[PDB]
Amino acid sequence: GPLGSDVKDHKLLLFQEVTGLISTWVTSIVEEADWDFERALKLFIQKNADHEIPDLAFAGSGSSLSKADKRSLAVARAELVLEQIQQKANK
Repeated sequence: GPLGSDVKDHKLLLFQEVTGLISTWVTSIVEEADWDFERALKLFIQKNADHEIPDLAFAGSGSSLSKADKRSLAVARAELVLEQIQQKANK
């Protein structure tokens, strides 16, 4: 459809905003999770624990947080959103 690419852009940015990952890993994880926001967050957390997310996958804004602290913040944000998704389902 003529709107499909704008929807895909949005789903990528949804995940990118939560995780703070560069677009390269946003594409990789979102596509592997078949474009599902919740599954992509879970997949990011699993890949992170398995040492499959390089330091350079974490976006920056100047050189500021270390790569280790960017990683911890990204995981924490993804885990909080997953909790919010579960809490919204329960209501």
